[PDB]
Amino acid sequence: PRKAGVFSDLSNQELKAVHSFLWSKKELRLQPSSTTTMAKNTVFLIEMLLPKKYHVLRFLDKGERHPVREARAVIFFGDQEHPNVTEFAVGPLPGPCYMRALSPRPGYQSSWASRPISTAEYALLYHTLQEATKPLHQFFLNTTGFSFQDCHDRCLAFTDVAPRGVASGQRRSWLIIQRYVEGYFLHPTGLELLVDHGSTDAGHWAVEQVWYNGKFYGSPEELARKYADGEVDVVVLEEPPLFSSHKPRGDFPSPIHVSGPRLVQPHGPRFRLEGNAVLYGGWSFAFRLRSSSGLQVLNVHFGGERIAYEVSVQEAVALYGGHTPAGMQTKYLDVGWGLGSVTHELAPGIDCPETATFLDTFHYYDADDPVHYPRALCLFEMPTGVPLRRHFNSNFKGGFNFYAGLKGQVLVLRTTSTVYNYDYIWDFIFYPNGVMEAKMHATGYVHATFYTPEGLRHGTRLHTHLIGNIHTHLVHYRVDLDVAGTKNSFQTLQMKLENITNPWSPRHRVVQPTLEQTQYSWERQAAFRFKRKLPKYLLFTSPQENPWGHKRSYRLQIHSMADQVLPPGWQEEQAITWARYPLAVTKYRESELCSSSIYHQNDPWDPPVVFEQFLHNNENIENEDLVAWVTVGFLHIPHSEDIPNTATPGNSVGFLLRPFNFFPEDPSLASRDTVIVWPRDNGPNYVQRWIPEDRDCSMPPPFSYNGTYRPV
Amino acid sequence: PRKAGVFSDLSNQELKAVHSFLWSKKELRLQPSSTTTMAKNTVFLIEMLLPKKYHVLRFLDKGERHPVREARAVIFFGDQEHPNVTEFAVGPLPGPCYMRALSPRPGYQSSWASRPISTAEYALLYHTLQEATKPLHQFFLNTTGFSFQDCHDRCLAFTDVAPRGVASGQRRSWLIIQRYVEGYFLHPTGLELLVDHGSTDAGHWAVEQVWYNGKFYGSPEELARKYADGEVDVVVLEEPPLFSSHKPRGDFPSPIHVSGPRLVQPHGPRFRLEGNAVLYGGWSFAFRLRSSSGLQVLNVHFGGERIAYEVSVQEAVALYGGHTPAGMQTKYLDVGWGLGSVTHELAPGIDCPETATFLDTFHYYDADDPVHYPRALCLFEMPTGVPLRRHFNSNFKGGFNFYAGLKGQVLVLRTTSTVYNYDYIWDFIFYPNGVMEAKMHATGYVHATFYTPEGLRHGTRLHTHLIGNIHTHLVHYRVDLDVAGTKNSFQTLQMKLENITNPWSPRHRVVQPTLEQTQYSWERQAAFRFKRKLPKYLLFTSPQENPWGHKRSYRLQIHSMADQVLPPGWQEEQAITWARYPLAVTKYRESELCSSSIYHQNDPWDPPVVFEQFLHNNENIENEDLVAWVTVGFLHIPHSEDIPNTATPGNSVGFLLRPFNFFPEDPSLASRDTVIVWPRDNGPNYVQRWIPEDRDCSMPPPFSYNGTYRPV
Ligand SMILES: *[C@@H]1O[C@H](CO)[C@@H](O[C@@H]2O[C@H](CO)[C@@H](O)[C@H](O)[C@H]2NC(C)=O)[C@H](O)[C@H]1NC(C)=O
Ligand SMILES: *[C@@H]1O[C@H](CO)[C@@H](O[C@@H]2O[C@H](CO)[C@@H](O)[C@H](O)[C@H]2NC(C)=O)[C@H](O)[C@H]1NC(C)=O
Ligand SMILES: *[C@@H]1O[C@H](CO)[C@@H](O[C@@H]2O[C@H](CO)[C@@H](O)[C@H](O)[C@H]2NC(C)=O)[C@H](O)[C@H]1NC(C)=O
Ligand SMILES: *[C@@H]1O[C@H](CO)[C@@H](O[C@@H]2O[C@H](CO)[C@@H](O)[C@H](O)[C@H]2NC(C)=O)[C@H](O)[C@H]1NC(C)=O
Ligand SMILES: *[C@@H]1O[C@H](CO)[C@@H](O)[C@H](O)[C@H]1NC(C)=O
Ligand SMILES: *[C@@H]1O[C@H](CO)[C@@H](O)[C@H](O)[C@H]1NC(C)=O
Ligand SMILES: [Ca+2]
Ligand SMILES: [Ca+2]
Ligand SMILES: [Ca+2]
Ligand SMILES: [Ca+2]
Ligand SMILES: [Cu+2]
Ligand SMILES: [Cu+2]
Repeated sequence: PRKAGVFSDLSNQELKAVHSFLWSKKELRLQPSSTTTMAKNTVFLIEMLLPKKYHVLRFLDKGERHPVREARAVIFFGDQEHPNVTEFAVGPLPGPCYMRALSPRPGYQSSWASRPISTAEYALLYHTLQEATKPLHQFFLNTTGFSFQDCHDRCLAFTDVAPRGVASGQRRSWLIIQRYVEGYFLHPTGLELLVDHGSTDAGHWAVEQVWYNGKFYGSPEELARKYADGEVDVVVLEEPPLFSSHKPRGDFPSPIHVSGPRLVQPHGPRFRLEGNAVLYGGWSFAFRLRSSSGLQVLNVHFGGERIAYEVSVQEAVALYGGHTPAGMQTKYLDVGWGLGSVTHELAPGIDCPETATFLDTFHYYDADDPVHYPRALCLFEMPTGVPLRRHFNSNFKGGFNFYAGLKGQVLVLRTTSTVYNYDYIWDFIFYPNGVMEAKMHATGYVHATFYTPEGLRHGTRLHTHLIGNIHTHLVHYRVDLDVAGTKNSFQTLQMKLENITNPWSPRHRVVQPTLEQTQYSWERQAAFRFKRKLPKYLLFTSPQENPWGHKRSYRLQIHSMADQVLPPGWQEEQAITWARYPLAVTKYRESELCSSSIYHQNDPWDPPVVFEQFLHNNENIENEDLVAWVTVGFLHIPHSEDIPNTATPGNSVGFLLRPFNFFPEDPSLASRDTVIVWPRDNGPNYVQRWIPEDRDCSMPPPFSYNGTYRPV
Repeated sequence: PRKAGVFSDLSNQELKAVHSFLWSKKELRLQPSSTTTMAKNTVFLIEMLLPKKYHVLRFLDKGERHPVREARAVIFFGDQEHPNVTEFAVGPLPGPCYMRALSPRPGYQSSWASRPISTAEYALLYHTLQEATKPLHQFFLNTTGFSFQDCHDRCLAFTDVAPRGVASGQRRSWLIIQRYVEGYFLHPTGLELLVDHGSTDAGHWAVEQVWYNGKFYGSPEELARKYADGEVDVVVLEEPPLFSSHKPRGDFPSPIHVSGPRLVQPHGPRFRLEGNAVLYGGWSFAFRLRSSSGLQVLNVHFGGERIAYEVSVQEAVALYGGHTPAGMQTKYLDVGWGLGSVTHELAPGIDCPETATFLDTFHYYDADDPVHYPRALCLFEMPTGVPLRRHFNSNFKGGFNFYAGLKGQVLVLRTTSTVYNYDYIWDFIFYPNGVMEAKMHATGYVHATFYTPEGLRHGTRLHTHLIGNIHTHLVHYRVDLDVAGTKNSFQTLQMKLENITNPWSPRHRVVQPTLEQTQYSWERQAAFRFKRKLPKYLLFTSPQENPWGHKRSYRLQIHSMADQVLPPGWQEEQAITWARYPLAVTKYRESELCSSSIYHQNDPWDPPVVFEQFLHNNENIENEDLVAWVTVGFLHIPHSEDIPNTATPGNSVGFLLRPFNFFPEDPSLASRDTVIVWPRDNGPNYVQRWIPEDRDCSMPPPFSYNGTYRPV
């Protein structure tokens, strides 16, 4: 509440303040993001710029002054001879006085082409594509029944892929032309266009290449002449619902006419929410939605003792192959698209339980004013349907000495990212026994292309005209564990057999397990590449010992199917060198807070952060502020079941943090939810309890869904 | 209901019938299992002996005669010159006429020593240990305050480990001496005794070796003389609750005085249960608790079409190291202990939801009569707290074209096994979109030994006098997939990069994913050892194609941390050669229905099934009845949090079966649970539905727990 305020995202008022401040500086010549020109200076992003960890810890632990509060302000400088992007620490909040230019990068010339694509830019792009396809109007109507001009009922739409070209400083986008219908992602026409939209005058932008149904055509006029002259082999496209729709069809042979079970919370939340500060049994932690990178949890304690200064989403990637130029061009990095800013409204009873506590926020990303995002996050406790622990202590003669068990519950902090086609559900999950989990579930629409037969060596035919392209999902977390404090060491444990004389039968031998430990002293020792077999136990230790002599530690357990995807060193792989390492441990530093950025998507050849560089000074990691970095992911080969959407079952990855000799015993023993039943020969067994059995009823508030996200 | 009866376990009546039948054969000279002698012929196990798959399929698919119903009857022949164990197909049911001797094994002499340990045998063992420790009475009272004689308030108890000796035909058990208190598993005295209980006359059994607090003593009298003469360095042992108890202690700094959310099912079960036959949306399947091996599902269909003839638990293993003779002796294989027969009563609201449908059964395992097991299984639908699918189709200008989502639900078929210290929760889980999952969660008490400092190279100090021994949990499943029918092939898919000229920029290159496939023609090709990297996509295919040209298939996705544990070929590893293979594919055969047995625990050197042998004829697996075999597991290094119990969070393994081009589109589209919200400028959005929004209340039946398991 009062403490966690340091970790809190910017209020509507705070965002408006920083905006007025920057607008008051007339020399910036700022214009709203909506202006219909690239030739413009604009404030593209504003978010809370976290203070130094040193000062934050002195405020939290040493009772010191509250650290100064600061905005990050990403300004696009389109309106000048040499356009660029610059970032700025605007502070203090409240009462802004300065804007301090952030992280200079000498040598680099391509900041302008590395920019994310804005709303305005898309608008202008829609203008280009309308002009340049003028010659193909007839072609469109004959092949698709749709068009870019007038169009009314049947409009052709497009999906830009990224990155945009073949080298740094390029902004040449492959656009996949589709029919704008329900779930338009699944309706490619077969046309693809390369548009150079590099210039700040949209008048110089041009369609530099055409691809149709397996063939390149140079220009639209050329495809038009060649079609008109019978030289283009074309494909003419087509109650019941669209295959691309979520509307039901088919019948289960055992049909279902009622709602399934739901959660009731008659006694209210058992966690205490206050601002961005949560308490839940042993747990205490803060959170934030960083507009740029996504969801975080900060200052995580269990039982008064710190475990993690920060756990946060760093980058989310989708790397594709293809038969078509667009399909082979696609390496999507979502932080270039505002992964934290596409946190669209959760639907009660669907996305989160009806009983969940829904939380709003504001994002200033490619916006004229701060934008209200309703139910951007939810927080809720749910039954797991599996008991946290249980034991049937039998007496092996017909009866029992006792049954004990603690019904399973968990607190879930959830948000989403829906950039375009895909919907990622982000989870941070807190068990009563000190285990924390991180999960990502993928759902929504797959990224897909027009079917030709050559495209089956890069994916799967999902429908008559639809190829689901092969791709890898990879996600990077930053896991700043501060186990029982700032200073830690990292160690790993393996089982190693020993071959020894049988001590009670000297003729024979005993080959058996033995607990082997490995210390790690330098960063590079703890950079585990995908070929390097990952040790079964990954422990981040405190020097303090538990009551039984063992180092107090937290274990990191990764759930993933990731492998190496791009060849190390090759081109666009420079943007995702974190993807070489399922685990990497660095020594903490203010210069290495993020493994990605908003610029990586459009200049992955020469990005402003290469995670590999973090390891270059190969620093000593004995008793230092350590940071774990985790890559989780999976190879997604589309299948017919992904139509209309990828389903979440089994489509999740993440990791667990588990206490390991951190607590003297099971820290969930504090829970009064436990139930022990004791045997009696005569009458009812003694159902021993510490909370009364409850069977109360309550009723959730009625369903509602706004679906809009505007300023306030 | 009428069909699934072929897969159904034996009724109380059926078990009684087979028993009377075998009792009527006077030449067997049978005695009840309770008789206080090993020198006895007894019926140790009776269970339903599944008919041949050929006949079962002709009954299910070809509309043929119902296959004859048969009991398996494991008889111990203790009362003869050469004791042995023999098994028998007793049938037909109803109206038994014969008992046909099962699976002869020429050459083998050690069937008697391979027997599971019975109640009676434990009784006799308690007699031996009381006699033989007579000299140590004083020692016990001085060190432990407890004893084996009179004892009343303070009785010493024991925990036998397995296997029992150093070669086949031995029955020499290391016993860990403990104080019989609440959670006695965690109270080792420091004494260990090797008892040869090989003879059928308990009068010949003898304590052949003693181990105390780091030293072997030959005999009890010798430890007694040496203690009495000041030569034995000993350790004297010790409101608040026992550390080994489930009773709460400690306080959360944010305390919790109310129950957390619970499931209500006001509209009843949405699945139809009839006998051992279940329907749930697309799903149809049967089940059984095989007393010997555990839970199975049989005849699994989705949408009328078969996917799996059988999915079943085959074996569950716990392989330990130790400082002490017992700790280094312990390789527990639970099927030797009646893994399916220790299915003790589920506690409503704890083990399964209050809203679950609880099912009883009967087991005849080491019993004088069939024994009623209340709530041995449960079946229930629960919300996952994650939507099966969802999408926010934005219009990227402040609003939305629609939100769609299907709230997440799942059907869980659950049982447990609690052999002794450990409690395994077995799950079979059915999602509405055709995904099925198999899960095992471990909880209950760890297997532990007396603390000496040498024991820290085989585990962890959990308490003053308690070492939690290092071990590996490994589980074997039999996964008889019959994907769209009996005949299948197995293939795997990988991503393989290609390096090609950039087709739209010939100066540059494109290094990108490409979908590679691998066919498998022989068994040995599909035996993946732990060093052999497992392909990301493991597909069992039908020849039939979907509407888009792709082979209809089900994908197997393993969730595990298993590695090779014992060296292939070395001794007791002969019992667990399935543990070499995270996946193995065999061609179906009536001689290879199980990868383990009830004999493996006590003769793992020369067991009656070696899974490796299944692969020896290396048969062709192109379009044949294939059987998948899966090993899942994890290295368990005990930690202080495992006290008093191992907690289930993150302590689970298993696998998913997912449709892969099996269905023309998402098979969950049949579900009327889906909700689509449509945008409107004026008033409320159109919340489009196919089941009415529901907010009904109901109340679960009040908590109860019997805790006994007797005949009826
Ligand atoms: C990025 O563009 C900004 C805006 O023009 C440049 O910053 C200005 O630089 C000139 C010096 O040539 C100063 O007179 C202004 O005071 C600066 N203003 C601000 C707000 O920064 C900046 O130099 C450009 N970056 C690069 C690398 O050239
Ligand atoms: C464990 O160690 C022993 C001793 O090195 C090995 O036993 C020897 O094995 C060879 C055959 O490989 C025999 O010729 C020797 O006679 C054996 N000696 C003894 C004393 O047993 C054994 O192979 C090793 N086992 C493992 C799994 O490493
Ligand atoms: C296991 O013990 C059984 C019981 O004695 C043996 O089965 C009997 O064998 C004799 C032949 O020596 C027959 O006369 C009996 O009719 C058999 N009875 C039954 C019920 O099987 C069996 O031979 C023993 N197994 C082995 C391998 O020796
Ligand atoms: C992809 O293939 C090309 C051609 O084999 C490789 O490019 C050559 O790389 C070497 C250096 O390793 C240069 O000397 C040649 O001039 C390059 N030729 C061309 C046409 O580019 C490239 O290294 C390969 N990349 C990968 C990741 O395998
Ligand atoms: C959504 O919220 C906006 C902003 O408060 C409000 O004006 C509008 O009426 C709401 N729309 C719906 C459909 O509830
Ligand atoms: C448990 O069930 C048995 C068998 O029906 C019954 O006799 C007994 O009264 C029940 N015990 C309890 C405590 O409910
Ligand atoms: Ca740290
Ligand atoms: Ca470094
Ligand atoms: Ca099969
Ligand atoms: Ca074979
Ligand atoms: Cu995907
Ligand atoms: Cu374990």
